[PDB]
Amino acid sequence: SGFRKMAFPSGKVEGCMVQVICGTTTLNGLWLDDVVYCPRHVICTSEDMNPNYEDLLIRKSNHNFLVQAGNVQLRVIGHSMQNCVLKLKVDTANPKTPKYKFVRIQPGQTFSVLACYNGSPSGVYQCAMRPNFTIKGSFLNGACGSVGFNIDYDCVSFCYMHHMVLPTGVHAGTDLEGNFYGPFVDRQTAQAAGTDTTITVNVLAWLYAAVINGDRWFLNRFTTTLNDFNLVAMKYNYEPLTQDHVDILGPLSAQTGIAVLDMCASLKELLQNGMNGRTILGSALLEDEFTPFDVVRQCSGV
Amino acid sequence: SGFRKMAFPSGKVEGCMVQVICGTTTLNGLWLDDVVYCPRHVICTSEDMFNPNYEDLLIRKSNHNFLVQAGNVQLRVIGHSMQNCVLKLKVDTANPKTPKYKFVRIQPGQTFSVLACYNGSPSGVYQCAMRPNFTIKGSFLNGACGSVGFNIDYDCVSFCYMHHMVLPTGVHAGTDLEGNFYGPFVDRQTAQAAGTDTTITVNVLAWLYAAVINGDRWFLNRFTTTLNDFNLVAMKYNYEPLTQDHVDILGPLSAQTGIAVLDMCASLKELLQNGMNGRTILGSALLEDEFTPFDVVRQCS
Ligand SMILES: *C(=N)[C@H](C[C@@H]1CCNC1=O)NC(=O)[C@@H]1[C@@H]2[C@H](CN1C(=O)[C@@H](NC(=O)C(F)(F)F)C(C)(C)C)C2(C)C
Ligand SMILES: *C(=N)[C@H](C[C@@H]1CCNC1=O)NC(=O)[C@@H]1[C@@H]2[C@H](CN1C(=O)[C@@H](NC(=O)C(F)(F)F)C(C)(C)C)C2(C)C
Ligand SMILES: [Br-]
Ligand SMILES: [Br-]
Ligand SMILES: [Br-]
Repeated sequence: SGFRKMAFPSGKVEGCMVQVICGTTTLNGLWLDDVVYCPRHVICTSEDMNPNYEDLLIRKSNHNFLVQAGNVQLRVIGHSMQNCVLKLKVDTANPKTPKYKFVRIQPGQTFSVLACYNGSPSGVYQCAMRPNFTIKGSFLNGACGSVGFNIDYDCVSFCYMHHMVLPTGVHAGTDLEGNFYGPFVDRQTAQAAGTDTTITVNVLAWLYAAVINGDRWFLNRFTTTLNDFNLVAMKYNYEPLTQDHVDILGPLSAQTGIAVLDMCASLKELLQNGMNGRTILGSALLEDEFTPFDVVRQCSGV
Repeated sequence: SGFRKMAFPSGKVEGCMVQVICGTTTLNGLWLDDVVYCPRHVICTSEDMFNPNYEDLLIRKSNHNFLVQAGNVQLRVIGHSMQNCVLKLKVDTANPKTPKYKFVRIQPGQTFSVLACYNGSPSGVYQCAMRPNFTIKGSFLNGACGSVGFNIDYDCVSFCYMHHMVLPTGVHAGTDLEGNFYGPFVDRQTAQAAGTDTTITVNVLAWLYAAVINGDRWFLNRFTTTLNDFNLVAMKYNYEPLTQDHVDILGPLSAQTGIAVLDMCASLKELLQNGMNGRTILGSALLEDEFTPFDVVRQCS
């Protein structure tokens, strides 16, 4: 009953967040086993932009880094730069390290963000990797080091670490190996995201969520082909729908008795006519940050 | 940068969630120190749907009818009492991860984070508002009862909600942690209806301030108005009346934007009487009312 933008429980990640201080710069780190992962621009100041990280790191020693888990100080015994993240080796292993893995998500996938400041968790919310490799998050100054994650069984899959905000108000970051999502660099210079698109497979998953919860006015008796659908979808800046996407919506087709191409034809008419002052799941816009798997998980058993 | 529906970190509450089994019925409980709190209808079955005599059913139940499971460790019940619609199960083991907490009764218009759980395992977290009709617009499946809503005020977890039922319109109802329902609802399967809901005016205003802080300012005009004149219009659109308390609580956001509260009221009045001009505010084509002034301040610090 009901459908909400839902984040994963953040407990397993809260126990890994620490404060990383280097000189006057403070951000968050991720403490897993005896390593703290954090954005490399912690070694910079307003002075340090060409943010030539190589030089800045060379002049640093281990005592220049203060890692704080709450009030307990963790001693740094090593420091290394892997792409855009800094790996600080510490003498103490995190006793709350969950079973984890580092994954690189694809555009269209969703994840939970634990927004932190000064190593202290502030809030949790759900995001999606946009097609242009940005995310529409909520981050303030000092938020860098906050991570995005999924919980798969008992395993925390870390997929995002926050680095910067672009002039359009969207956010950009890396995986836990320091590799940015999208064509961005961790330097304050003129950078742009690129035209974003609507995640079509997710809109369809959300329309299936609407049917499961009673909203079914947008359903029509028409059907269509994938190519005919994609021809219309291109015009409205929608991502093209693939046969993989059709198969992943199968569970929702099974739960509703509505064929995917029948839902595609219902989506086609909504795009060309609008909602006529009506709402879908209490929204006057089409929502695209629910994957089919999110919908299946949330509507399980209805 | 950006504005999202943001829940509190749920870690402190995840460590209090347990499974309560009574016969064939399984739901969630809240384990604080040596007491487990759960909805009393865990002692019922489909048979008891007609005249559910909880007093009777509970006395007919003993301690061995309750199986409490914290992960794999079973907690033995050594006492049980019924406070209104919640059951207090005395257990032999105290939760070593019990946070500093208090039980509070929230007011309509206030928000809280919900930790949705099933079989004692936390599944997801999201933010909710206590609607003016004392329902909440949540997402719960079978077995979700016992899930709790909470706020974190400094170092204290303030528990304010325990989930009990879904109403025919798809909205949800529950009690505070003292067993007293929010709204005119009872914990039995009988004909119940929520009642006409209204829009939380002070929250819409706080959300308009959040949009201005984040760059959205097309709805800003040079107009202003009075409290009474605004309320005369808002009443027509099924908006809750704005009080001077609400005007004072929007003060922090007026300070952050330099926009007087009554000027933002005049912007909302125009939005109500003219529409949103096919435009969006913070990515919404409707006015949002589930962000309190505190939620915005905390997120936009
Ligand atoms: C991490 N602590 C912050 C997070 C930012 C601050 C405001 N909200 C956020 O999401 N990240 C930064 O300050 C990074 C950091 C230097 C500059 N920077 C930026 O986000 C800047 N933006 C850009 O350079 C742009 F637009 F190109 F993306 C800033 C102008 C400060 C907003 C580094 C190393 C990239
Ligand atoms: C707790 N585990 C469930 C949660 C429900 C199930 C589906 N989604 C939810 O939020 N609560 C219940 O099953 C409660 C429980 C008996 C009946 N009930 C209901 O929610 C029923 N609704 C009503 O009686 C109504 F409409 F009046 F609110 C039901 C018909 C099963 C949906 C008790 C003791 C209230
Ligand atoms: Br939502
Ligand atoms: Br404008
Ligand atoms: Br007046």
